[PDB]
Amino acid sequence: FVNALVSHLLVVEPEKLYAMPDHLPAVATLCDLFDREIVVTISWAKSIPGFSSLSLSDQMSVLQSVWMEVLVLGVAQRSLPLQDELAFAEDLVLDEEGARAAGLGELGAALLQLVRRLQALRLEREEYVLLKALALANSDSVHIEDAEAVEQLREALHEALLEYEAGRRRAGRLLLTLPLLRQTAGKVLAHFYGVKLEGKVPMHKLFLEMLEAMMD
Amino acid sequence: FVNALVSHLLVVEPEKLYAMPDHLPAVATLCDLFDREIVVTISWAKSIPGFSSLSLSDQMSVLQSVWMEVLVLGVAQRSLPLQDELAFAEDLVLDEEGARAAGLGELGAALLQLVRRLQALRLEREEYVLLKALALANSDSVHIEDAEAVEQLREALHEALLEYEAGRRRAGRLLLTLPLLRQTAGKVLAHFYGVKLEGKVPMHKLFLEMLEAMMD
Amino acid sequence: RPASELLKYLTT
Amino acid sequence: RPASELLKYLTT
Ligand SMILES: CC(=O)c1ccc(Oc2ccc(O)c(C(C)(C)C)c2)cc1
Ligand SMILES: CC(=O)c1ccc(Oc2ccc(O)c(C(C)(C)C)c2)cc1
Repeated sequence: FVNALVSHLLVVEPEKLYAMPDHLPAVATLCDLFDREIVVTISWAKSIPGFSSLSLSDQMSVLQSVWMEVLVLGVAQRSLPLQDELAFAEDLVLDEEGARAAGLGELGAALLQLVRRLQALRLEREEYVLLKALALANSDSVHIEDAEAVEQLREALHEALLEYEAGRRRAGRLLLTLPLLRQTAGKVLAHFYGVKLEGKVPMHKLFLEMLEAMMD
Repeated sequence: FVNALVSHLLVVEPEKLYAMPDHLPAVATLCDLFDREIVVTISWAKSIPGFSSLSLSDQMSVLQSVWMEVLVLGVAQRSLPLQDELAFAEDLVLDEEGARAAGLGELGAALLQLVRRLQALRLEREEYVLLKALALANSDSVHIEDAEAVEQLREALHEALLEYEAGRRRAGRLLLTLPLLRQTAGKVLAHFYGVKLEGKVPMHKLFLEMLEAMMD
Repeated sequence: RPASELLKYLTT
Repeated sequence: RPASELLKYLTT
């Protein structure tokens, strides 16, 4: 059924993150936490129903275009209880000025903007996991080989959401938040593209790889 | 009823544009055509049900954030019949290289990307007008005073769409294209922000005003 | 600089 | 430059 998907989305979700725990994820330091999150995102995508039966390239075309959305919507999800503040982990709560200090720039404002928008919906666990796999399928990349296969996976998850929004207008209301997610993700990327170019703040393998995959 | 809104959306739509006509819009030259399109967008927004009963500032906060989406989705609408080509007007059809030549940069590719996505839906007149007023209401601007009033206008139009998608899953499918619209609009703006900074290509009043309203 | 050209159209 | 770090995770 459709809840067999939903309960598999619930199962496959990355565990609650903590910066300084103590059985969950090990324990980081600062921004390696973000690096870890790319990795968590990547493995998640594999586990999405429909995904791993794309070609390897389309899996990469998909990931390279929307990976930051998926990540950011995750961080939106954690920040849902708190007001005017960003839940990096459960441990890490950062306000607008907290964000500037760690060289995030204007990103605090940007990210609160998205948080508010999802808060105005009291978004649910099942609903979020459904929307994140939906964001994943909603790639838009001129590099995709099987156009149909992604579209079918897209139609599929949306139908999965509709069949869920019954146990009614909440489907679209969730969908209506997606443009801000992409925009927000894009500001995050555009920021660290400036950092990239400044070349002073050191950056880790996977993140540069993702950054470089984008312009060309 | 809800078709009383739809038929008012049909009525209020900008007339079919032509670069070189001959009773419709006068007759332009080159890019003044775009300037005219800002103006047409602005007057359209006034005519949107619910809009003109926002404060003057929120009307401006809304417009300054999403005006380029509304525009671009319009140009998407015209380009719907043609393949691999951009319907600037009915007269003006421009392919990828046609676009570079007139200093649009990578924008050809970007805009075809969005066209394809809407083509995969055979999007209807009533559906498009409904989605454009929906894009308009879906602003996201930290500058909005009455948060509720925009949200109510948002919920309203989406419900208008749902009540319409019956004479069923086509609501979300239309909604799912919105993130690409914003992203595409944002590449259009970011481009002409470079042009702005180059300062060689001359730009017209309203467009600079819109450009300047954005960064600060 | 107020939004001059925009103000015009929204108030015309 | 192939997507080395990305390839790893998608094929591990
Ligand atoms: C130079 C570098 O690699 C880097 C610097 C700061 C940083 O801090 C963050 C940590 C988690 C996190 O989720 C985010 C946002 C996605 C909210 C920006 C930022 C991450 C990476
Ligand atoms: C420097 C300047 O003012 C300018 C130059 C070219 C231009 O060409 C366009 C005309 C209509 C049009 O709809 C679009 C897109 C929205 C598709 C980009 C571009 C517009 C403005």
